[PDB]
Amino acid sequence: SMSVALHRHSNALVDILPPDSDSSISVMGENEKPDVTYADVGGLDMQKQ
Amino acid sequence: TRCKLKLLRMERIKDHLLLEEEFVSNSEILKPFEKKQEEEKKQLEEIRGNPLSIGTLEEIIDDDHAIVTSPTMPDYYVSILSFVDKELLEPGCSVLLHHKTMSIVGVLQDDADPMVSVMKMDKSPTESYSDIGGLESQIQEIKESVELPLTHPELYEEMGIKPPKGVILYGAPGTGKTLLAKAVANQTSATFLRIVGSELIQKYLGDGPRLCRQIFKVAGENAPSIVFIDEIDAIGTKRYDSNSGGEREIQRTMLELLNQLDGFDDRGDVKVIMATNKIETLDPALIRPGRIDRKILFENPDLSTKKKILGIHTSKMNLSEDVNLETLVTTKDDLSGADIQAMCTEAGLLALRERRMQVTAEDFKQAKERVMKNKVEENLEGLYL
Amino acid sequence: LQSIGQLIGEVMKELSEEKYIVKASSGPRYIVGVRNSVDRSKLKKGVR
Amino acid sequence: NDKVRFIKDELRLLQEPGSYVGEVIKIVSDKKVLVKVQPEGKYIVDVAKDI
Amino acid sequence: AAPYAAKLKQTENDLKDIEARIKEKAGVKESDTGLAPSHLWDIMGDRQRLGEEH
Ligand SMILES: Nc1ncnc2c1ncn2[C@@H]1O[C@H](COP(=O)(O)OP(=O)(O)OP(=O)(O)O)[C@@H](O)[C@H]1O
Ligand SMILES: [Mg+2]
Repeated sequence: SMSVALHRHSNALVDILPPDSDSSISVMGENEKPDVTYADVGGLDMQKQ
Repeated sequence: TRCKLKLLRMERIKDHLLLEEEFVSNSEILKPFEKKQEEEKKQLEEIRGNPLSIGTLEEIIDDDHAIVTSPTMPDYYVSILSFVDKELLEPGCSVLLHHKTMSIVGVLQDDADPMVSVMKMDKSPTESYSDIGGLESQIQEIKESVELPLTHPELYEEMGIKPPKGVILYGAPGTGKTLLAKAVANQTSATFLRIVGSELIQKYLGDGPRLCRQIFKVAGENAPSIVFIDEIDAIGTKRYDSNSGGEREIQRTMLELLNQLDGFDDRGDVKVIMATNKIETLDPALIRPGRIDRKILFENPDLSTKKKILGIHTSKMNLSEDVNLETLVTTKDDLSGADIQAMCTEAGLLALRERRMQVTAEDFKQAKERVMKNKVEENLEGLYL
Repeated sequence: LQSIGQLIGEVMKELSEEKYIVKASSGPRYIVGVRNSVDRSKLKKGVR
Repeated sequence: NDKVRFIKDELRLLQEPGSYVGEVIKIVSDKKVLVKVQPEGKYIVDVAKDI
Repeated sequence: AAPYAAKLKQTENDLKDIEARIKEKAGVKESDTGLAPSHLWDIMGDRQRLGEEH
């Protein structure tokens, strides 16, 4: 069980779609992080290891 | 060996003959007629298109029309015409409409619906005339109210009193209130309605009050009847949801139930049975006495009553020579009738555990201690001691 | 009269820069194309 | 040749109208059956030629 | 186990026969809706159904 495409007039399956769209978003902001200076590599590395 | 053969002598020949008889007759029905009835049928099929959209008849206007409300969103002024009569219909009955231009083309339903199907049952009752012992007295109170008007109405007329309508079974779980109603129903040979009160309610709105009507409507067509609306607690005072999606549904559905029970007339010919956990899961007034007679409070088997339940079970299992009947009772303290059946299932599993084909002494003793341990309190004798 | 009425949606979620899934206000979800009369540099998720 | 006829065949049936699915509630003696379509009303509708 | 064993299968076949008997029975019911005073209603019935009036 997954998402699928039906055509509008035929109302029959002609194509398939990922199940990754038609749900909620994978990343609410941008996929790459905003901070590229970092304050996680600079700031508490020890804890981060 | 000899008598189970006698059951086979009666059932095999009569039953096997009955299947075969139906099967030839389906051909044989056809052959007597070859015109008239055939002709009329032929033109019914020309008239009635394929498919037919279902309708529900709201009301008949006397002039060769009517108004239906259909699962098609707008209502229709339909006409009554072609192989149907004005008096072959009654309001609130389900009708068949013509796809192209809606018209009542006849009825082949007459209150045929899925909620009707769940409600009517062709099943065999589990108990017949109190197969399992205990609660001797409580059944001689259901019977006075429910079975007794159906069997002899005359006796109430000499008495000059109106005859009772309905019973309410309530109180304890595991006491087989839902099974006594099944017993009483088999004894009379009445029409039984296993509908459950909880099967009218769904998230989706506005469906429910139809369902409440249909129960009283069908029950009266096949009267005499016994109606059991089992588990009318859920539709009680309580609410569906505290947000949304059900603020209305319970409120309409319950109210609508009380109304068509009273509105019949005060009958002693269609009985109702309300099975409920308590009156604390329902509204504080129902509908509310003089009208709903009688109320039956189930409480736990006493030493006499629980003996009776037990003797039934123990005899259907291997041995009883090992540990006296009395010694089982003595060891047990007072509990519902489920706890008595539970000790016997566990006993049987213990004979399997050993890999015996006898329920030995050891099996009885363990099975008794197990149930008591669930289901426990000790501060009755701790306050005291 | 010749303009002809239109339907509104909102972009439910990007699927490609070619194809986009819209959630119709009329009802069902659809996958619709884009024309050259709309900018796909300004179609983005959750734009009406 | 078989490969072209089959693709045309896939295409053909998409141009033909859709199909549905219900469950029979009861049987009628007019040579019909009563079907209840799952999101939709009841219908009494003629039966297939093979049953 | 011959006294109960053999007689168990015999019990079972009868029940299954009874289930089958009920599906033979319900596929044919009582004919039809045709009634002689509403066969005369059919004369008017063809005209209105095909017409644009209901
Ligand atoms: N008088 C009686 N009639 C029927 N069974 C009885 C009787 N007295 C006791 N029993 C015993 O009680 C057992 C439990 O019955 P059951 O569990 O169906 O209860 P209930 O009160 O109808 O419950 P629920 O609240 O779960 O709907 C029966 O299997 C039987 O062993
Ligand atoms: Mg019960």
